[PDB]
Amino acid sequence: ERGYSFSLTTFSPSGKLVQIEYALAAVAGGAPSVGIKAANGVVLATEKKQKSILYDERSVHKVEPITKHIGLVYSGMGPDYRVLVHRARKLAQQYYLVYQEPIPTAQLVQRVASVMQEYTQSGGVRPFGVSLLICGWNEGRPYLFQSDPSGAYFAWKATAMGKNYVNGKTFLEKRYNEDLELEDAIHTAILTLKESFEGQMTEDNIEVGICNEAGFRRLTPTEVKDYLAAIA
Amino acid sequence: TRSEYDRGVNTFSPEGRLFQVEYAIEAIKLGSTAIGIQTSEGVCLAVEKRITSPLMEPSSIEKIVEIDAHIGCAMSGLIKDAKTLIDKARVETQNHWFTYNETMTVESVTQAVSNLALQFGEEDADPGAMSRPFGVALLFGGVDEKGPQLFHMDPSGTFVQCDARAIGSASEGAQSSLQEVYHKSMTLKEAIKSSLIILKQVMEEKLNATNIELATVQPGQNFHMFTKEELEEVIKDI
Amino acid sequence: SAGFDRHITIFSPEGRLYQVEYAFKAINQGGLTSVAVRGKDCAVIVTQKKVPDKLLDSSTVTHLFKITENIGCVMTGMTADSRSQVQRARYEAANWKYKYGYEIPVDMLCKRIADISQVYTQNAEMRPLGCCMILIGIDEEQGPQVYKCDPAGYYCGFKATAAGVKQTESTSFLEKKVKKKFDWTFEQTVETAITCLSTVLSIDFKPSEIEVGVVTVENPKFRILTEAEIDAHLVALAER
Amino acid sequence: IGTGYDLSASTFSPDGRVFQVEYAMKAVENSSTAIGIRCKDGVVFGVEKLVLSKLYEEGSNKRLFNVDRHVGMAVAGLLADARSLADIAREEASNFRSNFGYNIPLKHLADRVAMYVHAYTLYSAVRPFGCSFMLGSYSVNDGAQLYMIDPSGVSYGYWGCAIGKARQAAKTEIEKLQMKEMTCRDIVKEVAKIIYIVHDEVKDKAFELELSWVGELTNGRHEIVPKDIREEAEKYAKESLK
Amino acid sequence: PLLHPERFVNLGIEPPKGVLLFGPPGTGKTLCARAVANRTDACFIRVI
Amino acid sequence: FRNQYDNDVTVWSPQGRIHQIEYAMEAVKQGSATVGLKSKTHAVLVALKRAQSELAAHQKKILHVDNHIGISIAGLTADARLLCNFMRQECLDSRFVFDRPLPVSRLVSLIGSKTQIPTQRYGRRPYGVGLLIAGYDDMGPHIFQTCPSANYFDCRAMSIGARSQSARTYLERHMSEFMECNLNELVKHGLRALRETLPAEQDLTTKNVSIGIVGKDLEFTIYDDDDVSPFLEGLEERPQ
Amino acid sequence: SYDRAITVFSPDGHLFQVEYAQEAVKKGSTAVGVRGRDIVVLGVEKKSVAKLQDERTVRKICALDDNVCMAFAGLTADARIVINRARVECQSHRLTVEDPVTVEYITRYIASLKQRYTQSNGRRPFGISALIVGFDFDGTPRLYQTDPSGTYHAWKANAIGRGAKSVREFLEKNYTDEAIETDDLTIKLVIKALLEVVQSGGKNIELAVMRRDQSLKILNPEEIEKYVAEIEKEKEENE
Amino acid sequence: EFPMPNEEARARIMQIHSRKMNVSPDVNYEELARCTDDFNGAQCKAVCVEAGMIALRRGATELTHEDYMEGILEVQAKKKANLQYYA
Ligand SMILES: Nc1ncnc2c1ncn2[C@@H]1O[C@H](COP(=O)(O)OP(=O)(O)O)[C@@H](O)[C@H]1O
Repeated sequence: ERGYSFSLTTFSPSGKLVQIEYALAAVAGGAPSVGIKAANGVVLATEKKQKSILYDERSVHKVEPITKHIGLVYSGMGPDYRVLVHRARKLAQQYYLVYQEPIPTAQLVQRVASVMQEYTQSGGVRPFGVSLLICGWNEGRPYLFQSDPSGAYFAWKATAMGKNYVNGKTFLEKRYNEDLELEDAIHTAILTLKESFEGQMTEDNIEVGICNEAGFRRLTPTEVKDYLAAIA
Repeated sequence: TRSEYDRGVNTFSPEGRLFQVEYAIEAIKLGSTAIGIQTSEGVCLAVEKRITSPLMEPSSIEKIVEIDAHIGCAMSGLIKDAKTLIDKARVETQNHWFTYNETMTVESVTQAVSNLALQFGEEDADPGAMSRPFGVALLFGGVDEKGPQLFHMDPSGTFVQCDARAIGSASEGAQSSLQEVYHKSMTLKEAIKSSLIILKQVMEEKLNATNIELATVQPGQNFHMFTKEELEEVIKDI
Repeated sequence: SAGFDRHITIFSPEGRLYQVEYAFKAINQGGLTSVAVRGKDCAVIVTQKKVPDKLLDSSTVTHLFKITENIGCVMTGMTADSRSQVQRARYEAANWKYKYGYEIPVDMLCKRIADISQVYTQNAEMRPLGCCMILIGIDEEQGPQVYKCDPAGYYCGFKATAAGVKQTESTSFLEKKVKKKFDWTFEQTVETAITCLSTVLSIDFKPSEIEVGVVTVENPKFRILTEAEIDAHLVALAER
Repeated sequence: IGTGYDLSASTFSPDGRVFQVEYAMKAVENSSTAIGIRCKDGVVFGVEKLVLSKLYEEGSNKRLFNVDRHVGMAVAGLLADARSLADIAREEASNFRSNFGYNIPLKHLADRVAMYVHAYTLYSAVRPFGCSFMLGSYSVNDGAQLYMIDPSGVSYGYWGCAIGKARQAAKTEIEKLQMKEMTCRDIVKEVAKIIYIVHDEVKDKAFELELSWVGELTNGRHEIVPKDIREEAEKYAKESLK
Repeated sequence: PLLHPERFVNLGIEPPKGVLLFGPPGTGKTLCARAVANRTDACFIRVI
Repeated sequence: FRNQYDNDVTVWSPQGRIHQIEYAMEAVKQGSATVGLKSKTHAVLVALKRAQSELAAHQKKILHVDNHIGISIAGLTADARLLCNFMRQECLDSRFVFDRPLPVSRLVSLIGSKTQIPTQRYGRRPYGVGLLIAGYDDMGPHIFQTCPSANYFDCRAMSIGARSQSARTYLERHMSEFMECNLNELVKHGLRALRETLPAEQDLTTKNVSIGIVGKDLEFTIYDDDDVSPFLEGLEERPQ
Repeated sequence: SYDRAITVFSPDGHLFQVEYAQEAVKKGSTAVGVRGRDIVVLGVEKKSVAKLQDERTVRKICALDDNVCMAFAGLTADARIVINRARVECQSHRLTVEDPVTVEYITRYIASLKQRYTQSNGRRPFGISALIVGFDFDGTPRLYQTDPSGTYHAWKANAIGRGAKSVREFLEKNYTDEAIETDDLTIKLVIKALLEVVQSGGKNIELAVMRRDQSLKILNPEEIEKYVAEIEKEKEENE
Repeated sequence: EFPMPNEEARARIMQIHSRKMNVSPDVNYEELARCTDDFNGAQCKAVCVEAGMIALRRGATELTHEDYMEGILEVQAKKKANLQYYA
């Protein structure tokens, strides 16, 4: 089994590619992130905690928009997340140029899944050590997707990956209901961040973005502080 | 520990040897015995068929082929390797008959074929070519402006003018016998008789019409492969 | 468990990229140290200088450089990787100026060069340039910025950062200074950097052993603090 | 010993060091010794060349090349490596002249050649240039500079440095020489005695000394020491080496 | 040495003191040794 | 196996050697000996022809590339032949573009540049052929020996190949006449050199020797059994 | 060692990957072809479809051109690929020279294709042996065997796949000049050779006959029962 | 540090190992030394006592320079490869 956990183009005699599983293990060790799809919108959040407050939290953002209504969060490697954001922006804008219409999020997830599974096609190039959470609103429907280092993509009413993802998933399945409202969705997301935050979230310790009929927008620090106070 | 240098042709032994090329050389001994002899009246090429089954079509198994009407060939090694070599040789001879509109000398024939050979470790294989040394030893004979000429080609690309060379499984023994059986004034008929004598002494079975392919090239006629009746005539004496 | 530390493109169990950490440790191999401190409208970079002999030309052994006329740079690690990375950074900044018609912001320069290093560490055709970077500059509506880049392609802004053999202790000292919440004026920023270096090294260095660069709002040009002004600054620190 | 890490140049060490460039360091230190000194109005070069066999002609394996008209080329390491590095440096200088229309500064040429030699250090399908070379020039409007660039890729500025089996030895006896003031006339003597004392006679005997310099004494043009000054330097050596 | 001692006597060289006949099995080592024993006019010793 | 450092040219030994290059260097020690001498105005290449069997011709060791420049090979047939076609193409290109013969020093420099690429870059095997280069240019005859380590030397003489140390020490005994000798004298010196290489039981027969001579007015002409006959008639007898 | 490398000679001068690909044919299925005076026949053992396989798409015998046919033994995907390539090449040859492709040309093309697929790494050899049959312009019966090594050979009646040695010996012992006097005699020989290894008879055998440019029709499963009735009749006739 | 044997090192080494030999003064140890390039140490045993045994091969002659040059040429490489495909 060890001789097959070294390349991405050799099948293990029993199962499948082991490098993909190791990339997934890299993903599961990343920063926790939770996305929740409410009835009228979607919310995705993550923890930005890092030692050495010397670090400029505003310098980098874990939640970025792809277009006016598509946003994404990750869990795992940072630079790979940035590269995925770049490729996703290029693909979405190519779709916009070809069709002159805002890119449906399902097609965006499919294309980003294809581009990341492209890195899994041959040896010499490691698969992305990053899993994506895609939030989007279109045709009067909020969409939430997860993109995998393996190139697999699936939908999610509400999920959470990264560190302590099993406990967060249990919390979500013990909290989420199909008739959830946007503000209550944000409350549930911040609570999910909390139950394994380990160190008293501040306004800048976490980062949360929201998408709805009015497009996608990452919440400003003031609204984050207000929501944190409301939850307390 | 040789094992680290046999893997691949681009490795050098501590004794500076090309082990892949040496293995290709030894792979010639897997082929059937081929004997060519050079005489003033011409060159004759004798080979063993090694027929696997009586149902075989003897025309299919080719140990001697024609590159041009003035030149002849003999093979020992892989069938497909020699097929590419012979096709390239024929293409080259027509290339010369195009460029200079003349019959191109056998030494230049082996020159061009050896140019196709020894190209295994060459970066020009990017379109596609041998990543491995060619695995057939070639016996070239014919008549040119220097009279009858016979050249033996080494899968490494080396060639040498040989009065009488033997390649194949019994190259060592046949060469040893040719060493004392060869004379410079040997006539074509007695040379071919001696060649079949060596084959009889060397070949694993009896000599019949289906055990030997025979070829001759003389300044007078063009390349002639001995027919069934000619083979019977030349073998009934022996 | 182990044995996966041979190729940059191989994921170990638990999804740990050994060779990248190997490069991060290679950053330290230079044997030097460097720190960057930022004020309200200034950003001071100071680095140590070790000279085996007088036989070398001290004017060419500078460890801090200038990416563009207002963007300065300091870095450590392998010096060959250092000069290759500064060449690439200057190339990228010039290309940005050519294509977009205005000077590269520090954050975007760090982002692009970190993307380059990420592509280096993503494919197995490249040794991932084992030298860390610190970039400084001034930007309108945001003020001075100090950014750090590493061979992994991880980039982040810093109120204060450090690198070299004494990374952890320098960062701890930086945290100890920044938790006091003081304005850090330009001379104060420079003196904090010098004190950090001297204490983490415990050498109380002569002024000839440090190179300093500073960028301010009134002097957007990346000024390499000359011997006269570094002498003034650090001997004033001595008496102050 | 690092086994399993030094089969390629793109693999780091657990201590974080590429062992290929360190092995190139080792090869350079197992090579011949070459000294250079920059005078007040130019730079001079000196090569200790071992005549492995008297069958070799004099001037064989010439080691003090000249990359440009105003730029010399001293180098220690592998002669094939030396020639390849010299050729790429010459092409670089020619390209600089073709594109920019004036002489290449020594510092800029050193930066370009260091970048190129680094480009062979960090790949896996190639190997770092295991040879250390010298760059020397004299410009009337720029000055005089000297640079040593080893296979590690670091191009640092040295007033006058040495590379070879007597690196530290030549450092010890070139430190005692005062340098910055006298010109080539009073520096060639020191170079000659230094080269003739660093060489070991009991082991690795049979060496000859060749010299070259650039400066206004030949109008900023690099050339070998003239035969008259060459024999004068040899005479000062034999007098001073006693 | 056995049949011509005088040449190593007047060459002042000690005759060979020991020899190792190392080779793969079945090569003939035993048989060559026995043959040389017969032709050296000395009795062969077999020590299994 | 501690010799995992000799499987490709692109890895160094821990002691700083490329063992593959050294094996390529030793490879040409296998081929037959070949010694060259040069006069005031004439350079000779004399080689010991070898045959696979006495019933076949001897392997040519003196190759003509251009009227003024000639080469002698000792080592792999393939590499030497490829180098010969490369030499012929370059000499023709020089004659076509400059209308002047390729300088011996320049030819050997381009030979070194061509053969260094296999030594430096993964892929092509190092050119394991020892080449003896003898030509004529403005400053007279030259003898260049290109060792398969991609190195070359300007030599008064050189013997490369099997048991070439005997010829080397012969020439080491006999410098004092090489410079002032005429055609016949230098030819007989070279023949004595090969005879020193050749053991007792063998002698320099007509089929055994190959002689190539170049000079100021005499082109690089190679002699054979009938052509070497006048030159060996002046040859003395072996001092046995 | 020396086995896991397509283009590395063994110390005893063997390209072991090529021989392993050749041996991979012996794990296929028996396919015997005989050429007669005016006919060529192809006898192949048919895998008995369990309950659901559509026999229309389990094609073991396929015709490259209207003048050539072929049966294969080896991996079916490789056979399909080589079939597509070889019939494309037959059509392109007719484009270049306008005359029907001779059996020698198409067999040479197939051998050269297999060879160029077994001379470089990253390209696995075509592990299939194909029996090429057909008539030339002058209607001469020719049959060729192609070997995964990239070589071809002219066979009067050859068998490939599992049990090919037994069929080979059977043909050696039974191939006569008078055994090909009539089409029915050639058929009797080929069904006899088939039932040598596939003794069940009836089904599990497919036959194809090419006469002098009839654009061969595979013998349909109505006269295979008739032809095997004839075979059994002659079989109880001599015994 | 044990370096490569020097020419004098050789000369004296075959002198001491051959001190038991009846070597005539017609030899020249120094020229052997200068042809002992890369011949080191235990390679006495080869050149040295194998030269005694070559004098036996030569026909039990005096230990003259002929067998010493012969041993130098042979040493470990006494086997002749006689290899084809080399020009
Ligand atoms: N050179 C040889 N000449 C004759 N017979 C030999 C030779 N080599 C091996 N044999 C045969 O091999 C057989 C066994 O050899 P043996 O001496 O037992 O091998 P080993 O050297 O391993 O002891 C003997 O019967 C002998 O006939």
